[PDB]
Amino acid sequence: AYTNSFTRGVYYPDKVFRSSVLHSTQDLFLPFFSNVTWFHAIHDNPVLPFNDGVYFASTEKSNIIRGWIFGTTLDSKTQSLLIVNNATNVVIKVCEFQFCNDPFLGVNCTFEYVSFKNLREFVFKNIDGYFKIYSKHTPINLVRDLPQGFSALEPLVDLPIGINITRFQTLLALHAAYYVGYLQPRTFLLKYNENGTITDAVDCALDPLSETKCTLKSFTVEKGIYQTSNFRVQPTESIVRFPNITNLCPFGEVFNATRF
Amino acid sequence: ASVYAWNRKRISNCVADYSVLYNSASFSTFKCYGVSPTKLNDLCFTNVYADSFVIRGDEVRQIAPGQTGKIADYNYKLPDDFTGCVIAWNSNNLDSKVGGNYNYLYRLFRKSNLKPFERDISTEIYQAGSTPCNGVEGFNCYFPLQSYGFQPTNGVGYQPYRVVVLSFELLHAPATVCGPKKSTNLVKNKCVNFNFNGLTGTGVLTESNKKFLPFQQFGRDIADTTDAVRDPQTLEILDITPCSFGGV
Amino acid sequence: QVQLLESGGGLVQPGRSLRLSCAASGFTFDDYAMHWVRQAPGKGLEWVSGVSWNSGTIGYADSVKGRFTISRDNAKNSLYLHMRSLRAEDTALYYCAKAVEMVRGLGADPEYGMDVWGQGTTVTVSSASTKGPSVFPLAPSSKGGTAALGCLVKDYFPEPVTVSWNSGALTSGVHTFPAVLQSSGLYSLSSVVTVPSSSLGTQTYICNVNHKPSNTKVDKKVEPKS
Amino acid sequence: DIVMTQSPLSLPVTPGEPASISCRSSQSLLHSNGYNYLDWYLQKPGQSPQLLIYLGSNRASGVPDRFSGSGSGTDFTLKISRVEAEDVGVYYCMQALQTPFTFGPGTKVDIKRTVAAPSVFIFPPSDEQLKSGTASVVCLLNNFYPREAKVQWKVDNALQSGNSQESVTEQDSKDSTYSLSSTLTLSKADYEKHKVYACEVTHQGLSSPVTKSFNRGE
Ligand SMILES: *[C@@H]1O[C@H](CO)[C@@H](O)[C@H](O)[C@H]1NC(C)=O
Ligand SMILES: *[C@@H]1O[C@H](CO)[C@@H](O)[C@H](O)[C@H]1NC(C)=O
Repeated sequence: AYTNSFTRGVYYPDKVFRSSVLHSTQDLFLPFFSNVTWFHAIHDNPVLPFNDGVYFASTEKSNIIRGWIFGTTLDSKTQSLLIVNNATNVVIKVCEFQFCNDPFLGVNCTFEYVSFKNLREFVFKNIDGYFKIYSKHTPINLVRDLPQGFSALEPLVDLPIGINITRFQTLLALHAAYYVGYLQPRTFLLKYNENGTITDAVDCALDPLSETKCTLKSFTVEKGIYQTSNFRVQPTESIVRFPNITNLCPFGEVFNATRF
Repeated sequence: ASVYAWNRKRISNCVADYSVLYNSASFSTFKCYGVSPTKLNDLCFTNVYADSFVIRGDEVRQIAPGQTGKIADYNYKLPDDFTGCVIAWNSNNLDSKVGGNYNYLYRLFRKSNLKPFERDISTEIYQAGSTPCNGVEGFNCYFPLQSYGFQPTNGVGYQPYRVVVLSFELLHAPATVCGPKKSTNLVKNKCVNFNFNGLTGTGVLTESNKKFLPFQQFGRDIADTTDAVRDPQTLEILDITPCSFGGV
Repeated sequence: QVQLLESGGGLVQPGRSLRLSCAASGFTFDDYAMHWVRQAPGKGLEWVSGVSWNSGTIGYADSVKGRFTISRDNAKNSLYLHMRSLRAEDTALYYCAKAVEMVRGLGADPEYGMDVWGQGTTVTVSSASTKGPSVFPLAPSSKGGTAALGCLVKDYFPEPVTVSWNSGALTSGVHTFPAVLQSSGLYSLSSVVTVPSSSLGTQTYICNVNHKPSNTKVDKKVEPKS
Repeated sequence: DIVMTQSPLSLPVTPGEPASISCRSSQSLLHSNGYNYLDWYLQKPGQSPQLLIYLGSNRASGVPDRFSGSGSGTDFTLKISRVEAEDVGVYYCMQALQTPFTFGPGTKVDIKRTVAAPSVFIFPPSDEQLKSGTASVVCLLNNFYPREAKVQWKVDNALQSGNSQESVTEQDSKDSTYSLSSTLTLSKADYEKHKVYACEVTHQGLSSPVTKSFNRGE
């Protein structure tokens, strides 16, 4: 239920153009070479907590992976998100309708929109009430696991919903294997090419080489010694130590007196 | 709808023109109290709420921020700190049957004042004392609704007037309904003062050949200096250069 | 799924009020105009009231002007219909109905075209206490071959009473005439059965009238006397 | 206040001729904008009510296109050229102009069959009913088509009307016939001081009235 996540999860942080430059930006990202949770659904798609952001991956042939439910309690007492794609029809929904313990579909309301070969990678996050979904589709020829490679995720949709999320769930439909990962704040150096497309990236929190790559702001270092950062030891506990009290004040005379 | 059933509606996810309201001179009154009415379409709000009804001629002045009265005490409670607008126009042409338009009912007596922005339709024949007024009216039992007598012979104080009230809010969540704006014609090859989608600058802007990903707007440089811009109305790529300076 | 939940069942006497509630599921309340249509037995559908998509009351009926009242609840997707000072002449079955036309269908407001009807309730506008049913014989005609005999059910309140022949053993040929509110404020219906010579006298005739609301069961035996 | 009527009340139809019922109004239903505001409604017996036609000429969803309410002013006709077997039903026409909104009479189009004359019988109450103090003399008409059948009671040549209850059963599609009961339910006062009972029956199959009579003491 654990597998490698070599270089997935880089997305255009903003809609700004650049040309053939190495730009370093700090934001929420999926760290390189992490462990992502790998789920099957034969012989079950449990509910997992949300986070600062979530990364979803799917390698499918049969379109069966279709829906997402987002929310905090998933009991129709709070506002909840629903995204579904049934048949050439994509529905965005936010209304507080009932979600049971095992919801799926077999074949008040403040917003509404209506319209292995498939490797789809999605990144979901929300900041400043803005729900931002990034997506990327890819043709692949592999069944075993998530393969090596590199491709940025160009944004699809932003939605001014302003709805807190603490957990979510995928939605399969009867008449497979999907990957999930979590994000942390990191700092990546991204290489923009002639078209303004991100063709490569590194993350200087992994090893000395990448940290020096951020330090030089380059993308290829020559033979030598480079001063990189600092190193301070930290205090463990606290010490407060004063002379032991000797003089005392006779409140017992004022209070415990035989007569006032 | 009637006065007792004043409908309450909200508006979201649009752009509110307000242009028809400001040039509205055929309708008698368009009076915005909270903010200056003319300079409102140029600002934004999170939500706007419309309450519509047809009321008496005398009641026209009664529904105002902080202004109380009969309908303002029993049928529509408007809070003191209410920032909104009122639209009112005489509708005696339609809201008056030849024998009298009695589709409009109003309540005037309730034992407790209604909360602001709340609709209550408790039609119980009022129980003043301890006796049960279960369809028995008269003394200590008041018939709760009076029909509007709308006839041409009725005075200006008792004439039908269509009135709507608008409340504007901008809340912690990001707003949706902002006002429409105007785009001036484009200019090329001159040091002008340009503003694209909040981004501002001064320079000479010329046609370009840079290629943009279909989701990108800006274009910038090594030292955080905007270099290219995508035109928001029709889509092109324009380079910008600061107009010439030097030493004499 | 579009479900119409109609609430407010019970018994009401003339001279008092009444209140019915409409609840809708499977569609948005505000988009369509809601109407009330009633239909007494032995008579067609007839409009009684209505209210537009903008929750604007359309008026009151010619027969009951001044006492009926109608209202909507756009907040909770509900509807109220209140009957002020009812009379026994207003007794009928109330019906709640919804419009079809989509909002802004262009050159007047779309408010017409009722399509979907559930069912109402057991509204009986009467001021009477419970009375058990009396079963009466009706001997065959003194005409010699194939005859016809029956049972008359009378003086029963409230509806309905279940009237059966021979506990279902011999059921073909039963003609059950409707129950009508007589001028005396009382109900009566009749049922007839055609019998050949094989079952003229020798057969044992029980007609069963069961009134569940009063728990009154009469297994009445028929003896054709001269 | 605004009367709309349908005609005829009931006509029997078979596959081979259209089903056409006319509606007569009091208002001009062709509005002066190129649009009509008359709607048509269907009732299938034993199922929830339905529509027929939007605005006279607009075609409703879920219904066959053979429905056509056509005409002008106050004169309209609902014509269905092609009728399938389950189109037995009740019909209305409803105005969409002003209040009060008028529903036309609900016309019952049922299954046509052959006309069969009814059998007429008379039933005096027996002792089990006689001891109750009420006398219910029933005149029964069996297996008559069409729905129309007239029964009148005469007592000592003094014609009595309104003291007898006339009731008709449903169309029993097993033989598609009707039964009619004229139950003259009377107190002891009428039964004892009056003598003669004559039930007079007129039916479309009977070209002459049939008087079945007796005197008290049967
Ligand atoms: C921009 O796109 C073109 C595709 O035709 C490709 O040559 C390259 O990615 C970019 N152009 C250059 C000169 O690199
Ligand atoms: C925006 O509206 C103007 C006015 O018609 C139109 O000319 C222009 O094509 C529109 N721009 C886009 C991208 O649709």
